[PDB]
Amino acid sequence: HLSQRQYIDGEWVESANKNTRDIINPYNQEVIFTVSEGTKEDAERAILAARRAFESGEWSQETAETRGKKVRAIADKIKEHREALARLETLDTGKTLEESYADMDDIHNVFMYFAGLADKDGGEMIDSPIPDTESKIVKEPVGVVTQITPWNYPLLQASWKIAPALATGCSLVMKPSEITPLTTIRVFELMEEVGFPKGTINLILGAGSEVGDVMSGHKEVDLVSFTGGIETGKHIMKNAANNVTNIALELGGKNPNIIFDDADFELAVDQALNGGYFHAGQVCSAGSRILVQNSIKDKFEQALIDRVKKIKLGNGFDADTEMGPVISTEHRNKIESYMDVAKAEGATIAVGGKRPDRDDLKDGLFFEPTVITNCDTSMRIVQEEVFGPVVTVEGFETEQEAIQLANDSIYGLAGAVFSKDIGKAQRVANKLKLGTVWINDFHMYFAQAPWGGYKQSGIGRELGKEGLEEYLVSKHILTNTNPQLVNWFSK
Amino acid sequence: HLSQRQYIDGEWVESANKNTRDIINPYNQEVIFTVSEGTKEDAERAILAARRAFESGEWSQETAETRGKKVRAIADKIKEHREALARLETLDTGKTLEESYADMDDIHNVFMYFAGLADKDGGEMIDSPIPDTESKIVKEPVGVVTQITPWNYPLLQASWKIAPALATGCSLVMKPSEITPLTTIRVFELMEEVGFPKGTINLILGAGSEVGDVMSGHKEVDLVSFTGGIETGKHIMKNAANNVTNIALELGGKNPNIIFDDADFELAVDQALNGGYFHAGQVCSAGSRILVQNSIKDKFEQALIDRVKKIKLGNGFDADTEMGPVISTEHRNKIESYMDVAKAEGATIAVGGKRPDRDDLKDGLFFEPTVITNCDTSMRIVQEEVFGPVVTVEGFETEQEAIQLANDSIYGLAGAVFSKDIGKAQRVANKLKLGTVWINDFHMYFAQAPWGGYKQSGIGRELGKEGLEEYLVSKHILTNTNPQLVNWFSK
Amino acid sequence: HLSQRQYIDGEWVESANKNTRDIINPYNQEVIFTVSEGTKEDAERAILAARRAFESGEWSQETAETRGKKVRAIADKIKEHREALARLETLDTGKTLEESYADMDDIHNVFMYFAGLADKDGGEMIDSPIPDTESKIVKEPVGVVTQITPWNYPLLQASWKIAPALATGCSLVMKPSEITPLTTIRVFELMEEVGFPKGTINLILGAGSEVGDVMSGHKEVDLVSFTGGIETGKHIMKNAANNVTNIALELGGKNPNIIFDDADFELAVDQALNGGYFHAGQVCSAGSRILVQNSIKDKFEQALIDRVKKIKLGNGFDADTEMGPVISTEHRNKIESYMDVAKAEGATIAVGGKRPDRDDLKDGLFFEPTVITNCDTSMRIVQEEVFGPVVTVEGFETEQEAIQLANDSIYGLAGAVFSKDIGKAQRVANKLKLGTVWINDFHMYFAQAPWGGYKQSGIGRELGKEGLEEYLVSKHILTNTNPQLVNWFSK
Amino acid sequence: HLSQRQYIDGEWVESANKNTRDIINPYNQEVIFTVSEGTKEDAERAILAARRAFESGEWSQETAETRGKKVRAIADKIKEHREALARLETLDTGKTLEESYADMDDIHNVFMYFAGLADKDGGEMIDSPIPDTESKIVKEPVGVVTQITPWNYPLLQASWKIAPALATGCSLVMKPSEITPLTTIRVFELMEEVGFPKGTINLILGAGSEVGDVMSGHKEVDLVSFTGGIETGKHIMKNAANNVTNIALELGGKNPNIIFDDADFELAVDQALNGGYFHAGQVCSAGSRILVQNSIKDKFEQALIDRVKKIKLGNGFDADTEMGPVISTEHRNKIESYMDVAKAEGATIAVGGKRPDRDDLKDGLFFEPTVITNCDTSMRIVQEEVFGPVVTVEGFETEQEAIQLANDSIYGLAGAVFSKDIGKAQRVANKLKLGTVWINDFHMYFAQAPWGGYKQSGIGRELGKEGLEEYLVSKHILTNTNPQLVNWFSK
Ligand SMILES: NC(=O)c1ccc[n+]([C@@H]2O[C@H](COP(=O)([O-])OP(=O)(O)OC[C@H]3O[C@@H](n4cnc5c(N)ncnc54)[C@H](O)[C@@H]3O)[C@@H](O)[C@H]2O)c1
Ligand code: NA
Ligand code: NA
Ligand code: NA
Ligand code: NA
Ligand code: NA
Ligand code: NA
Ligand code: NA
Ligand code: NA
Repeated sequence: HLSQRQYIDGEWVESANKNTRDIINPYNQEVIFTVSEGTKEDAERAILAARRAFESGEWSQETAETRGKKVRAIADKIKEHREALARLETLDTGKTLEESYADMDDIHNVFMYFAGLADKDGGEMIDSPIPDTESKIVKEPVGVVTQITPWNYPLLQASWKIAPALATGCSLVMKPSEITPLTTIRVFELMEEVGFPKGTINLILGAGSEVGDVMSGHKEVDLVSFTGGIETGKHIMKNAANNVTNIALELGGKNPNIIFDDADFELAVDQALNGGYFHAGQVCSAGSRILVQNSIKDKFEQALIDRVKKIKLGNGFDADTEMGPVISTEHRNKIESYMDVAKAEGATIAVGGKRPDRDDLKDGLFFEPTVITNCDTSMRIVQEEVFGPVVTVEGFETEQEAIQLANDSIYGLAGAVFSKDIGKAQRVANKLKLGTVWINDFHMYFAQAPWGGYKQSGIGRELGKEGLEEYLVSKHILTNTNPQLVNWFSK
Repeated sequence: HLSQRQYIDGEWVESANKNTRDIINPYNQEVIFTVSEGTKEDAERAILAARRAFESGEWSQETAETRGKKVRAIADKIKEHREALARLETLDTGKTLEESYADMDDIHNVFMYFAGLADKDGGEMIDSPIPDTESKIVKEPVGVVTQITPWNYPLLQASWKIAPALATGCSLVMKPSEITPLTTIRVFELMEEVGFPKGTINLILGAGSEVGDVMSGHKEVDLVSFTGGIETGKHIMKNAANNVTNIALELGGKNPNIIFDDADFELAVDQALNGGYFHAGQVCSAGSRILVQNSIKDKFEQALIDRVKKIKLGNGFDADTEMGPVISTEHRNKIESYMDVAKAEGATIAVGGKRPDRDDLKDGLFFEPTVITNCDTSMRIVQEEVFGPVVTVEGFETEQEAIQLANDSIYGLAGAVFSKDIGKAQRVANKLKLGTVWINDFHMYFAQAPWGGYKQSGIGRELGKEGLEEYLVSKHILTNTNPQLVNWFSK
Repeated sequence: HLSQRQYIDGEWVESANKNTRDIINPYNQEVIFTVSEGTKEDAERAILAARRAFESGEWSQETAETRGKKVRAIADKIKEHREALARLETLDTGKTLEESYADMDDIHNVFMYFAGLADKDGGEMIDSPIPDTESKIVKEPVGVVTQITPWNYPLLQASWKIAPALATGCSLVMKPSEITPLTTIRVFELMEEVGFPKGTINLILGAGSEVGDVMSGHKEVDLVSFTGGIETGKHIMKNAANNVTNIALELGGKNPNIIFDDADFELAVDQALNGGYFHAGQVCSAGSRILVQNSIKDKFEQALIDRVKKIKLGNGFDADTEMGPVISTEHRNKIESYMDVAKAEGATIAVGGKRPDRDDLKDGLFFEPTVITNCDTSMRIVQEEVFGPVVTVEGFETEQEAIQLANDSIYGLAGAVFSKDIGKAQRVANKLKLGTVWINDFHMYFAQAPWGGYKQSGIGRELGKEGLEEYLVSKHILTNTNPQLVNWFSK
Repeated sequence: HLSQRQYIDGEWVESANKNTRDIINPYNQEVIFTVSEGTKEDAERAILAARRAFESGEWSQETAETRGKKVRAIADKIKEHREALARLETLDTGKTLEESYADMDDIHNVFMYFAGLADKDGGEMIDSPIPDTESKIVKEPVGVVTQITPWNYPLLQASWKIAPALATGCSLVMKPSEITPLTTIRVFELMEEVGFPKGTINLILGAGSEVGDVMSGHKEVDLVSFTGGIETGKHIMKNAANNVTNIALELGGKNPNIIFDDADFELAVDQALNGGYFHAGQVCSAGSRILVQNSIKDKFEQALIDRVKKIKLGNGFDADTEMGPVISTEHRNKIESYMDVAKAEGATIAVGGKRPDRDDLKDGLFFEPTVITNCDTSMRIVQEEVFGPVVTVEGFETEQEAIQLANDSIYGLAGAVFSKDIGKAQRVANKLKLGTVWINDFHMYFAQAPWGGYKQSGIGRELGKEGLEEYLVSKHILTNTNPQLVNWFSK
């Protein structure tokens, strides 16, 4: 019953060239669906439709209160279809059903948060420094927005972009990862049910290498919003520059998990596993870089390694499963290549580091949860985002050394500090160059607070009021209420 | 008594290669000063010093209240030295001394505004959706910032960047236009008198082609703030992408001056001259594109042309001067080439369009104030920013047509609507895709309100609270106040 | 099927003394229902329950997001029960069913607005002027709130108080007008369906003279929020002073309707009728004081008078009815007494000023729509709030005189300016000492914007962000992160 | 050289009846100065002048930027005259010169803060839920404000009221405590030097019993701002009610100083002395109610008592003095009466509790620093604000009991928690019903953050943005841009 087509200008349409793509379940590498594989001309048509819709004013000039009501209706549909959406996300991405349910709860809350925010702030009145003038700043929708999402949390990442775009009155063109389009197709069906003016929302399906440059480089786009890897992000930004187009980027990280000797030890072990291995480490927020105080380093490594051996791999639909497969053959190959890099530069693969042998896992894209030890900040395995079920462990002596090491990367997305000394944790948090810092927690983020990176982890923010602001533009309207001639130029 | 050197890491220093540049007065093309012409290694040293200073915390961890007091001290020095600063700006850039005084008054007010804003907003407390958590957003200085300014309003543009950078606790590296460094050198001397930690402020002098790429592309930069032309801006953005560096750009415009038939006619003529010819049209806010309602078009053209013939050209130091020279041989040549373009595509040079013949103007870079008529939106002369003492005049029939034509450019910086029907002016203002819209005024902007462009006129804002926000970064600190093990992974 | 009891500490309960009150329909003066008439001990028990619930934290420490979801659920129930609620409001208060439907649409929007606002703040991070300190302002629910509403728009006024109280996490005790409790009982039934912790919400039914002083004067109350008349409001404020309790008051007005000679004349006549006679003038926002420019005063009076003669009086349930009865015998008597005052001080009753004679209106509390002319600012009829279907008409010569007269009252709630000259309307609006000014409109207010009075019209605001803020209290938490002894006192 | 007169409507004037008052130095009870003792007619004249000035618009319509510049000029004058002002405050109030210097530094910062805030927020643009409307909220000065200050920190408390009143464009009438007018007279002289429109600022000198009711009860007042005791505050609020006038009250407190067994012990002793005895305990922020964990109660009492015996009493001008005299005979008598109350209800005067005998202290209004032990929450000595150099000590067993006891008073101004367990201190801080909570500090407050009380400690806030907001009023201006007749009433 799921659509196999793109959604352009109010219609479900095939690709202009009738091409298709088979979508795969990473658990067994079986084809689960076939969808349209769109062309660059389809993408251009969608952008032009979005522009036409924006200029018509049917959505952009709708009242903010009414826009909020429609975004709330989307939220309710997510909750109504929570089970089926979660199952589809697990089928498409491989992560556990429980993880998918949590995603759907978050997605409902994202739409609901932005629904509520829609009508809360139209700008400001400025006390003008010029007598006999009125000065106001009006906040308008930024315009036409292109939105590109990755394969790890397809619908969650889509919601972070769609909700504020709709709440503010923008028109959008979204393109999900070509290998994971299923939930994004479904959410477009649900949005269509709610009802938006023709051209306000558009869904393109296809390879980034075919349609991506149109989405980032088109002159009618006012904002490109992208979540993915650093290489694609940089390429998008350079293409966006051709029209001086606003960019919002979230590009992953090398997130430190800092564990002091006065941490609650079993909590720290639990959260080190959570940070490292949820969704097989395929998370922008993954705690791939463990920094542990020297005094407890050996204790910690032994404890972590013993637990990693017990992680239950399997089908995301099976209730006992703790960790599913990685997303694709290409991604598994990349993780495997990093194991070779790590060994060649002198690190130790303490546990894991290979494909599992078990019969029920042999047809899937599984990779064992892995701990890499005896490494240092100079190493590629420590500096680079592997985005797999892999953590490195480094020791540190002092609070100052923990901070130095944690900040010694090109990234700046998120991190954690574990210590029962809250004063110390707060000092460390203040010094980490990260968009989010958790004190005695991990992977906590939500619609109410902005998420994004310092340094190469991104530009701008998603979620919160700051997330909504990516979709607004300020206009200063200054009215002279007693205009007088300047009489500078001779008469 | 003015310094001839760069200011790097608390010391006035020559270029690493001892190279120098002769600075010219455009009124007579005479050499007025000789300054150091820095190298890319000087720029890198400055950026590294800025980073070191930032990490030291001496400025970034100073209280916001005290940072505000120092910014206020800069403001007071500008006012103290108003006369000498104005004279330097007029010598270096050619605009009238009266215009330069107005600039110094504005600059005082910019510093004073940001001094007052420094300690007014450290972030937010978030009502977390997770029980037993505290969520806060702390706003920190963005980090190390590079600041590149143009030749038209050197100190004014510098102040828009320096003031918020210092107020927020950033370290900065500034590079003024190579052809107009004098007031920027002077302001650095004044800042040095106020006293800032070593490395907090740095001044590089040199050609954009030699040191610009280091300033935009260095890994230790967190924000590149640029004001200038679109070609350089796009280039900067592409280079900034290499490290996913934030950019704030202001790139000029094709600003419409919309004159309805129910405008106060003599006011509209006065403001059309002001929009077209202040600083010989070398203004990001210049009203180069006049759109006049058809019913008064002939009346308007005759009136404007008659006034343009009376504009007094001369030395900026002479009180009777209404318009000085353009900035350089290269810029005058560009303006001259546009006259040829306009004629070839079928427009009429109604008045001006050449160098003036008068003896006292023959040694200077003068160009006559010009009105181009019988043109249309398809023409290069109408679409492209000439940045000279040149306006085009197009007619429109309806309010809808005025909006369409005004929005028919790649730019989106500022514009005006002249009409005694305020309701109509407000309708038009709401539909113009411009960062600033004046109703019955022109060239009005000030520290209290954000300034910047839609579309190819820029990214981000300068001035106002939004201007300060370019120099901040948000950090979400989430504390779990009752941490519990998740117990997801097997034990 | 409607409850007849109070709702105290999670239970529907009779009065402690078993007393009751008969509720009347003003259209026919028939008894329509009988409810409990509570005692001062019931009110005290409710306040103590509200305090106990607040201290338990079950609502006050619930997440803001979840509080918002519950307030949204109340909003949806209002819409679900729109027809029955509207009919009950018309039965109890006499206004037209069409007016009641509009109320129910507004009430839905009030709850929805506050539902969406619930989780959008939390407080601020302050950049502290003291080194080695953290400064934050946390916004908490104000505490226990008592809420007292009037008989004119019972559920609408209740919604303005309940929505923000619940959104912020307060516990509340509400007492509707003793003569119009029906829709307030119903909304409590609906809130019970949504589910709130025992003691969070409480409904007291009874005479202000019996239970009012407890509600305003109890030591466990943190805010008293009252909407009604000036005499009761002043009494409440004086009683609240005994515990230095916050007060939010809205006390009606003497609202000017300013009509210039360049107003759209038929619009001004239409809106003068709307301002004067909706709900038989029993509206805090009624335009009871018409100020009309002398040049059109005769034209205006004749046009208004001719229309007033055509106003259709009748049963609020009948679709042709334009104006229902007034609320009670006591109120009709008050209005009648004002007619005598007006004549005695020299004014003219130009039309109306008595009970209508028609057979179908004889059993109801009807009073004819009335226009009073030949009056001036010195008169009681002009200065005092009659709160009936009565308007006075005064002339003014100039814009300056209009402002002077409009501001010449003890009140300051709302007003309008009618003029096609928007600049003039804006000048006047800026000078009027009124919480709301309409330019070319009347009776426009909504959840998104604050409503309240200057001068004797009130203290504080309802609706908007400022309305929510009445229900919050600020706490500055300052942590010294490197505490040192002061060593002032000798050792 | 100091003025002896009132300042009314731009002129220094004596009392209407030529009455005067002798001002005393509490160190030696000698007459130090004689000032005018104004009449209620003088107060009325000042209020009418303030109203006339407000309506003139000369200050209320001045640009916010310029108002800020003038407030900054006042700040600079305070710093310029720091020495003389500090000496005058010490002469008039008795506190140490070092304390007075700190006050003057704080006062400079208060004026500077508000100077910087003046032009930062003129209101909001609202996204209206009604099509074809514009909705804006303009923030105006509240109007005419009366300001009444106490004798303990005369100029500091005056600055908290004057600075925001002037920044926002209000007109003000200030009346300092009749017994301590000196620095308030001086600051009026300084303000006059800056220059404000006639009637914008006014100073009344006299007994609260003679002129106070006019200041709180006059119909032309829009806000009464009072800092003092609860009895006077309640009386002011009841009088203000006569015109439904806004009130801002700060009425002192029973501030808890909570010391856990895991506090830094010597820090806690130091801060218990600071909280109890600065300005001889005559501070709204005094830590008069010490709550100490039972486990360390005996240790703490002995350590505190031993230190209290060493406190150096003397002349505020002498550098070795740690504590000066109390303010007046009447106040010393009140403190003495409380010693009798404490003993009669069963408490122990552990140290102090009498006038000192030493020869150099015999002519002054000295009272020994006192510690009261063996008391409980039921006692008047624990519940009531003594406002002298007196602390009570109660024990608590648990964190829960500490919170219960601390919240068991009618007040709610400020308090502290001392514990090295920052998580615990934060839990306690969140549960205390206090406007300010210090974690490991005491007496820390500043212009950047709001100060005020829950419960009987006050209404509203001073300092910070919220403090400025007491001096603003919101006006919703709603413009219908396409007005249509409603056609409800028959034609
Ligand atoms: N931040 C995150 O959540 C996240 C998610 C996925 C991957 N990554 C990182 O990126 C690495 C590479 O992953 P990847 O290559 O599979 O993902 P990617 O960075 O290319 O992101 C994929 C998305 O970008 C699109 N895309 C590709 N080329 C584009 C182009 N030229 N223009 C516009 N869009 C284009 C894809 O079609 C897809 O929608 C991963 O190993 C990981 O380190 C991060
Ligand atoms: Na898939
Ligand atoms: Na970045
Ligand atoms: Na030059
Ligand atoms: Na742009
Ligand atoms: Na009734
Ligand atoms: Na009032
Ligand atoms: Na004194
Ligand atoms: Na109170």
